[PDB]
Amino acid sequence: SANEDMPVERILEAELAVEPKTETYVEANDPVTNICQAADKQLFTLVEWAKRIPHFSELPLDDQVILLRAGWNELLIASFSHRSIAVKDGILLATGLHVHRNSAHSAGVGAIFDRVLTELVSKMRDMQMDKTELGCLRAIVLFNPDSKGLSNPAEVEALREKVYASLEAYCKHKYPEQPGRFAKLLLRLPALRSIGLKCLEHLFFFKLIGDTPIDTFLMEMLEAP
Amino acid sequence: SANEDMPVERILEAELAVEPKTETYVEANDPVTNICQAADKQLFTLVEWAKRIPHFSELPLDDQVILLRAGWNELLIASFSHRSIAVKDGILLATGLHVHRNSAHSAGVGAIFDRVLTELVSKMRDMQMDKTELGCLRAIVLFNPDSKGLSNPAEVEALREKVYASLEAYCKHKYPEQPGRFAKLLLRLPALRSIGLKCLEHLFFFKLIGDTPIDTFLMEMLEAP
Amino acid sequence: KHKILHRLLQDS
Amino acid sequence: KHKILHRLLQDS
Ligand SMILES: CCCCCCCCCCCCCCCC(=O)O
Ligand SMILES: CCCCCCCCCCCCCCCC(=O)O
Ligand SMILES: [Cl-]
Ligand SMILES: [Cl-]
Repeated sequence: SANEDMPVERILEAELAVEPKTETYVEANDPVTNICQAADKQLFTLVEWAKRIPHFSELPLDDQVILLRAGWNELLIASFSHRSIAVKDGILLATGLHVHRNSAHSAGVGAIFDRVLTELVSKMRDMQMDKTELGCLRAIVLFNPDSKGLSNPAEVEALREKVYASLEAYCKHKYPEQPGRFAKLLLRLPALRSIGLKCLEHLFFFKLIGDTPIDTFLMEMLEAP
Repeated sequence: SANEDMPVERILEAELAVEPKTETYVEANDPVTNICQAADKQLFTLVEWAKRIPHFSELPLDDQVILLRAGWNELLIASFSHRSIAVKDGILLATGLHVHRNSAHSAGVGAIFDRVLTELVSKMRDMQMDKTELGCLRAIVLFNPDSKGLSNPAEVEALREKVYASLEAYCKHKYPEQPGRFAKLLLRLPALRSIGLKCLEHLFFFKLIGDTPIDTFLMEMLEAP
Repeated sequence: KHKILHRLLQDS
Repeated sequence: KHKILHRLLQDS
């Protein structure tokens, strides 16, 4: 019943459709420049992902815009964090570059980098969070009914509820031995929110100081409403 | 089974033990000064609340300190938000003062005040969040295994899991017609985290500018580790 | 404003 | 440091 109006199969298909094709990673002057180039690249891919999430494209265009402007940073952080469960002390960018812990610290962004590894990557790895679960968490973030200016917040709330009902059913069916798993997935969202806020504070500083190239789409997301 | 090692009865008792005795509210120069006086008062009460949450007092003293320093702001915001479901355009402080929307806007803190009303108070009111649910959400916030410096993060994670297992059982028993209710409670925690971060940014500014009295316990919570 | 985002959302 | 918080947590 859950699955029919918001099927987890379609959310997984959205994840699998937009995955980068990187055969072998290489280490990234400034890793922050590489991270900002990857973020700009992945904003284009994020729009394609969101179109593939059931019912998103049926929202009013102005509400699609508000949800992606509100969510992009958390959506991108969730994706690169999950991609990075494969490495021990680093993150894997969609551009095929790795950023090592040591490189991040050496660039003056060690503290936030460590939060990503400890609160997101390591926790995703420890519970073996799967791509369906990641996709559902991302769809919950996308359908954020608290986003300011939505024409019909109740319809976004209803889409969020359909995702989390579908995710719970999926978790009970696939992981019946882990009754806490659904709650454990949801309880990564406060850490994601906090880390997203701190990453956005960094990006605004990088823009202010002017010593870090910021490409057109990432720049547009940093513009005032 | 859930209930026995972390009984929701004891979490409700902790909430009921620390409730303020205000017969009639009155409107608060500076509402921000009144809010900061109420926050200082309620930090003393917060320590008493936390001692009444099962197993908290059995943690190492240094870990009790880390959890309360990490959580106090979200814990206090959740409490005054739930207390405020009783009024339409304001918040009820533990000191028996009301702060109206209009007073908050007139003091230069309108935007955060509106987030509290829209994302917390109105949502708590809309779902009729009960004191057991509030207490459990607060206990989840208190038992934050991501807090930096914990001697045994795994034991705090285990306490968090016991609270959310007990809360889910409570929700299924009391509200069986609302299968989404447990998820809906958990999905207020990202908004609480964001609003707590913004309120802490304000408090640091009030301290910096020096034009707002900040009493000793609130001042201690603003000190570096 | 949001020129790029509107363009990418339209294109079906 | 955290003088007040330690004092309030001790007192049983
Ligand atoms: C990860 C440490 C952050 C360093 C400084 C803050 C910059 C914020 C950038 C966050 C978005 C990154 C998107 C990467 C996209 C990807 O390759 O998948
Ligand atoms: C509510 C609007 C915030 C205005 C400026 C930010 C100040 C942060 C204070 C947050 C903690 C308030 C605690 C109130 C305690 C209570 O009476 O229950
Ligand atoms: Cl957790
Ligand atoms: Cl929600």
